[PDB]
Amino acid sequence: GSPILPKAENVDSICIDFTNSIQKIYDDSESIQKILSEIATGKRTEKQSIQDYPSAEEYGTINIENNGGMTTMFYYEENGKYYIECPYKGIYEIENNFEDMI
Repeated sequence: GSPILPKAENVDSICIDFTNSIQKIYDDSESIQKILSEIATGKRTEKQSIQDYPSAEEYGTINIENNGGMTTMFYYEENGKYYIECPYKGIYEIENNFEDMI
């Protein structure tokens, strides 16, 4: 069962400040749509995200700017799995890395 993302075609841009000093902006159709695949691969599971931030300290910063609003979110590795932040549906356990797949 996937996340409920915005559309692709209503995304104004997506900004990803990486963990390092570099940032990439996904403003092409193909750049956005690729993200909206691998960001939808994981399972937030039936848990409760009673949080609004990660508990890692090393992560990238993401803004999906869409319809002039955004979904802010953050991703990280913990204990050997990777994870994606969100409100009450943000415990997306994935078994693969984010940054190598973008």
